[PDB]
Amino acid sequence: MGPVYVSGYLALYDRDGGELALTREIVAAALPPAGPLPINIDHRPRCDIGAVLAVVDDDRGPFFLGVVNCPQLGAVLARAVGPDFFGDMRLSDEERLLYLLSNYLPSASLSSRRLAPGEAPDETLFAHVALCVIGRRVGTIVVYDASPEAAVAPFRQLSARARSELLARAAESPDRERVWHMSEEALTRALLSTAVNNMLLRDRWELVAARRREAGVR
Amino acid sequence: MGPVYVSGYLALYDRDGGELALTREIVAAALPPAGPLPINIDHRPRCDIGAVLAVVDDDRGPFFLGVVNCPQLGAVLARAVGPDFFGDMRLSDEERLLYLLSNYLPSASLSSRRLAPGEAPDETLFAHVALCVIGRRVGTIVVYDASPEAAVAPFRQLSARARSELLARAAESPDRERVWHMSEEALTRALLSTAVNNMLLRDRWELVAARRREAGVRGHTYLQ
Ligand SMILES: [Cl-]
Ligand SMILES: [Cl-]
Ligand SMILES: [Cl-]
Ligand SMILES: [Cl-]
Ligand SMILES: [Cl-]
Ligand SMILES: [Cl-]
Ligand SMILES: [Cl-]
Ligand SMILES: [Mg+2]
Repeated sequence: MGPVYVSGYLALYDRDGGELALTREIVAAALPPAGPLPINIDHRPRCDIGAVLAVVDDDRGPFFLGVVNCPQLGAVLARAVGPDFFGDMRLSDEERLLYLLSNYLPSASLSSRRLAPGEAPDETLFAHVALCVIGRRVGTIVVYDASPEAAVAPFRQLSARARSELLARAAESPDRERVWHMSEEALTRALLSTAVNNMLLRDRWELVAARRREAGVR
Repeated sequence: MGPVYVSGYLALYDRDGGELALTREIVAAALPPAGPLPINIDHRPRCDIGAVLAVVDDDRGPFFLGVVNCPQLGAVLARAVGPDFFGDMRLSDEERLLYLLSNYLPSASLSSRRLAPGEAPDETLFAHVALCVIGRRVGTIVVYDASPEAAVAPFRQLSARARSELLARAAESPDRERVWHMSEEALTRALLSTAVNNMLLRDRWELVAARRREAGVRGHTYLQ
């Protein structure tokens, strides 16, 4: 059961504030990321399920494209759905996973390293990307799909130029063919943590729609 | 880690349409139940965590009291929450569990046997009560507490007769002291399942508040 692709803005210039805001200089200084930038769930360690294949400096913000390739992830989500969730649809295991992910983990969160005094930011700044329900930064929705082309397609304001650099760099990433095997039991726990930690969140589908409208997805 | 009690209306007469409505006649006919009704998580099979100790036909609808006593539930739920989840609060283990359950599974859903054509509703009609996020029926919020009389107290329109009858029958249930073991793994799976199956639900907390008003529990306010 082959890989999944995920993409989206990691931040949108001029939209946040305080601790959250990302600057053009800093973003410019921080690309290309120096090392593999893993992708995990809700910032948990020991919970890597993929990696950023490329990040690009689009006009509106830094934009990324990721691979998530963890066979158990599909097992665990498919096991959880009840028998009538899909009504009379017949879905491939790939399609089901795409839908469940999309709706279970619809946002991303970039974490960065703390800089020491006077220390100019460089390519070591970005640490990883977490999938999560709501990211704190404006417009941090993700799209998941079966190809990198389909994953980026719904981002209407992503420049053509950035999209081209993005896909090209991603096709050359060393991580692109990789697999993350993970214990079913540890995944089930991570994902239950997601639900329990967001169980009290109010108006979640309204905030997701808002994040989509921010990112420029229909 | 002890038992906890759960209670609420399984339906309110005249408050649902079509498929969902339970009439007085159906309830009258279906009580008391032929055998003990298990409590499970969101209708999943192989995940019983308790049992319905008694059901009564209150004026407004059928009302139940149940026990939940699955020892691993507290550990699984507590393992799930982030470490600053409770901020500064000092809570017993039992208080943490009741809070987490109350908010994770705030409703109940009475599941019925599907009848064959020509088959009249009887004492075997009721199959189980599932704990869940929002039940399809109006007014099916539940209350969890450390004792049965406390579990039932917030339902300010439950008749005193029904309330006394409820507690009496529960006091003589054979399930009163049972325990329901599950492996951690099987329980984590079942709880994740509720999350997945309910992830698409819109306005759940507004619908919770509405279910509270419907059932006659003093509605939770947030004015302070
Ligand atoms: Cl890159
Ligand atoms: Cl964030
Ligand atoms: Cl362009
Ligand atoms: Cl919502
Ligand atoms: Cl009974
Ligand atoms: Cl229901
Ligand atoms: Cl809500
Ligand atoms: Mg498609």
